[PDB]
Amino acid sequence: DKLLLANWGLPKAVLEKYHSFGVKKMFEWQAECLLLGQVLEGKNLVYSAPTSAGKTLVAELLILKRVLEMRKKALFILPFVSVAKEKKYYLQSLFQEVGIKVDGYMGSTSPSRHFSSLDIAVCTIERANGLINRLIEENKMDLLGMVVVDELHMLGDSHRGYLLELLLTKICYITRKSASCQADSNAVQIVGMSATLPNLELVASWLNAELYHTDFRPVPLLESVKVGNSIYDSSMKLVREFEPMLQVKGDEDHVVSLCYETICDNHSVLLFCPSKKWCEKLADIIAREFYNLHHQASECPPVILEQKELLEVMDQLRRLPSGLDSVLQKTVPWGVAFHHAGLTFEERDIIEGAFRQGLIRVLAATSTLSSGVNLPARRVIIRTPIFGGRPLDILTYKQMVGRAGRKGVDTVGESILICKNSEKSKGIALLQGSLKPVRSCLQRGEEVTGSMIRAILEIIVGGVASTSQDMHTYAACTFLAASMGAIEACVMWLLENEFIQSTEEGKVYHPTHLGSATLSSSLSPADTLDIFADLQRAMKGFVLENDLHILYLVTPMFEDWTTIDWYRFFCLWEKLPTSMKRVAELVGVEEGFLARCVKGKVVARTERQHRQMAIHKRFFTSLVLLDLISEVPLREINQKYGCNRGQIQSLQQSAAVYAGMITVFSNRLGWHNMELLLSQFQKRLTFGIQRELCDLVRVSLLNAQRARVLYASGFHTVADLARANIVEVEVILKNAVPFKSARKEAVEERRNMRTIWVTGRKGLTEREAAALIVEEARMILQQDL
Ligand SMILES: Nc1ncnc2c1ncn2[C@@H]1O[C@H](COP(=O)(O)OP(=O)(O)NP(=O)(O)O)[C@@H](O)[C@H]1O
Ligand SMILES: [K+]
Ligand SMILES: [Mg+2]
Repeated sequence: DKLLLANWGLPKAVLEKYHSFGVKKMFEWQAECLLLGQVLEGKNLVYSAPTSAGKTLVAELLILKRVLEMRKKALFILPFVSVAKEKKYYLQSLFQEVGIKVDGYMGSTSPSRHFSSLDIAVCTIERANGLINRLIEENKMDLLGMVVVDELHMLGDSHRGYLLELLLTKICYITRKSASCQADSNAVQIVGMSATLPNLELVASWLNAELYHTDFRPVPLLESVKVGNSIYDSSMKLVREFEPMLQVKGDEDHVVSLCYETICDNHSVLLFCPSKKWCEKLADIIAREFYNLHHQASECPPVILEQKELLEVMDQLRRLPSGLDSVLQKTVPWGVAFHHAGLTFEERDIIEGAFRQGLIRVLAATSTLSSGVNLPARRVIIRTPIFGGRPLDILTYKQMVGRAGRKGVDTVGESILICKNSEKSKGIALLQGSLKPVRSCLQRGEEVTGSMIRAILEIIVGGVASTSQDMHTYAACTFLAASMGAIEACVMWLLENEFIQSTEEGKVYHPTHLGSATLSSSLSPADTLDIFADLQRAMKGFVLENDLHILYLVTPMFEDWTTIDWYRFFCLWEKLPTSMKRVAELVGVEEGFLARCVKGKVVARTERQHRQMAIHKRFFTSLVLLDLISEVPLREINQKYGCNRGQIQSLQQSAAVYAGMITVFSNRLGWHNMELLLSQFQKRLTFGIQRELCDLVRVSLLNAQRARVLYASGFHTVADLARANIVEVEVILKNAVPFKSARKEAVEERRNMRTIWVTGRKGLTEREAAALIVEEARMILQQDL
């Protein structure tokens, strides 16, 4: 009818891309969300819908609208780097045919093309907030046409979610300062979306946006809870008396039986488990039982139509900086796998693709995946309502059970929450539970608050708020004031700590050098005080014989990245060379405190002055980072310190970004000598390499491992690599592969095996990759001239 996608004036290049797989007609709620109101005119919109209902199409049609009609640039903001990268490639594939340049601002990644020569920028929260501030410093704010926010419910409380408010308030503040222009239409449109929030109307009013809400969902979700053999619904009514056709020993809350039942019916199952260790243990059991039950009585997958793709998955894992996991090597041949934060992001990209293609039918995951990328399944099983020793959060629950039901595939989506008689009441609480109202995170015996101090600093230093009148005008645009002193307290704080200047033109506020430095560094004003002192302390007495002391200055300690074994730490302390003990003493690492940690598990940290704990945690971390840029194997670092490869990769990408911040901060203060030393560690922390490999790693396909083996074989630079014979590069790459046996038959059937993974990847052969490396090296060599 009228909701036919071809009747919406869709460009042919995009219309076919939509018709490429499904997407011929729209939903009832999608048509009402666009037409009703002035949404297509330029009015802001805040809409909510259940997961897997088609929230993406609404935004896509609006973005494609403004970009092509108004010829302005769009901003897409996503919570995590993984979902941001996924969204980039998904939007690129649709719009590359219409000459629409789409790049991304994610974590440490930087766009090759300037923002001025783009159309759609995909960002995380941190990078988006920074880009906005960049446009303010350059006054090129007129470029921005609209901002799209995914998961608008992260506005309440998160590690970086509060920045979403400061970002939006900043947009609402600038457009209000332009409302006093008295002219004589569209400006900057804000499209926000989330899950069903109780105070969603409050959010739409704050942004002066039209509201929309629906409960529509193409596949019905059957939320249930299992106690023993019986399965009940949300009203405690029995919906199924489960009886295992076959039975095995073990814990067995019919967990294997439920999964086996699902696979036999040609479906797939997601199994959520509390700890990282349970996922691997359970994935091993299920795969083992799947072998016994099928034949009625760590190898290769059976010869089927999917044998090649199963082998490619196992081979791609092997040729990764992580190698092929021992448990995965056993389970994956039988469509079983696990998924947690312990794996590297590259391993998880493989498994999700495997599960999405049907190669993996059973996936035992953690709560990390529930908030990650889009990955649906027929049945979702939650092993227990007790996660991490604490009862499961309501938001986590709705994110898990929301992945039950594949649109266009399954008739229903089933959700089972396994409980006992004791925790029976807590399970029902989750099924009937609903999301809590979104807090402002700028709430006030705390007249001053971090989020506010940062918010006030950004508008003054940026030069969009000078007087005292501008400050309270900004206070009106906040989400905190939307629900209907503290502002004045934050301004004085910025004055007391040399962040801002006051010139009595009565009462006008200007940025200091320390102010302008903090803004350019994307640093929090609360953290900047200790960082500024730490740097001044380091410049009074600095160790240069090793790279440890420099690394300490760029070692992040705002969050715990692992659980440190203190006994292990003290063992490394004694074996620690004298040159590195000097750095420890010079920082604050006292041997006495290390002894009181191993002897007694007293965390203390109740006193604020107990940043003494953070110091030892920070020095422990710098040691890990030291070995990391010394090209020490991940397995050695794992055994030496007691942390998995997942925690390490999350740390280095965090330290790579942080290292860049401290470098900028030092540059804006005129500290050249300090800047000079730090400016080489951002690149080394990223790839985990030494100075020699810095030139090789410019090539996209070359990481730490591939760069070293090519260096040790005669290829030291890109220039040397452009002259390279392709088949020689291929051979050197083949030598870098990790095998359990001391490897490094003739199989000429593996000449087409795609065993090398990339980002936004087609499977690459070891030959094709080598030719790409030499081809890219030549293109770079020419751009170097
Ligand atoms: N208008 C539509 N027409 C046909 N199929 C659609 C439409 N919208 C979504 N889909 C299907 O849903 C799939 C993707 O899931 P989607 O509906 O986009 O979930 P979402 O709500 O946008 N994301 P999220 O809830 O955050 O996980 C698409 O690939 C389609 O198969
Ligand atoms: K690279
Ligand atoms: Mg969405």
